[PDB]
Amino acid sequence: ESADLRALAKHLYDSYIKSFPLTKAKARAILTGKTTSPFVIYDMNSLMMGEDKIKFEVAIRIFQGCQFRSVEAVQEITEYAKSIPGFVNLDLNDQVTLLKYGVHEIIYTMLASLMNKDGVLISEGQGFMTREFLKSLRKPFGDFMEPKFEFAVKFNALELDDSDLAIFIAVIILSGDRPGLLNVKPIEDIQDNLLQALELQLKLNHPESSQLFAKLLQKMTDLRQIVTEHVQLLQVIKKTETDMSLHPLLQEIYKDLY
Amino acid sequence: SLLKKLLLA
Ligand SMILES: CN(CCOc1ccc(C[C@H](Nc2ccccc2C(=O)c2ccccc2)C(=O)O)cc1)c1ccccn1
Repeated sequence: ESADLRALAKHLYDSYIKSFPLTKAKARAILTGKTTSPFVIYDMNSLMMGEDKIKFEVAIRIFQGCQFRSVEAVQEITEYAKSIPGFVNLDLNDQVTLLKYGVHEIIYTMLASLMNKDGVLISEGQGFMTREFLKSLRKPFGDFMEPKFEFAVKFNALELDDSDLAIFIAVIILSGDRPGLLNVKPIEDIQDNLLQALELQLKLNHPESSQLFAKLLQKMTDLRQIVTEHVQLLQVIKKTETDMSLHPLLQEIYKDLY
Repeated sequence: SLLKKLLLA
């Protein structure tokens, strides 16, 4: 059982590397300056000038940029989801439900890997947008990113690694608590095995953090609250600025979500 | 469904 759970941990990490181009290992090296620098975006001038580096009013340009990144993040997570053993053999309707509720919780989890207390890396590390600039936007645009920074500062203090995060994000989407699940028992059988590999991984990689498993599970509900606040803030955009419209992929995610 | 197309790819 022990050698099988460690093979599942090694299986998820290799699939993790192949699914996400900007890993946490690379991101922290860019933030600390311990490598061989991203264009800093701190105002409208640096944004209107750094638009040639962004993979894609001032607030609307940040809105459109996030939507473009979000569409790409969903596709990378979906690719990782298809590599979780047993996930692809589940019924296709439950695969959609599992990804419909788990994508944003994983996006915010991996959004912490690229964050420090000052800002967030954008465009696979080529840019750096500051928290002070994201908080000074016109409302309600200025209150979208601050809850993510507050969570990332607390979440990064756990000092998880890419091998730890690979199992943890797998635990997130394999949650049998999602509404609309047709066959719950096989999904919980996969998660319970994913939790065992996660528990074993945190004991091997972090022999100092005694209750890291317990602390990690407690942040797993903070992600559901961020999603709720993000949804209720997106509905204000739909009502206030009647000019904005969500991407068809993001529209299907939030369509009848919770 | 756009999600189904990404799962069936
Ligand atoms: C901040 N940053 C890193 C990526 O941050 C993300 C922060 C959040 C998300 C999730 C994603 N968000 C949006 C989707 C569509 C439109 C706007 C948003 C915003 O979240 C938003 C709203 C108002 C103001 C600013 C953002 C989702 O809900 O699917 C995805 C990515 C940027 C910013 C600009 C361009 C690229 N990188």
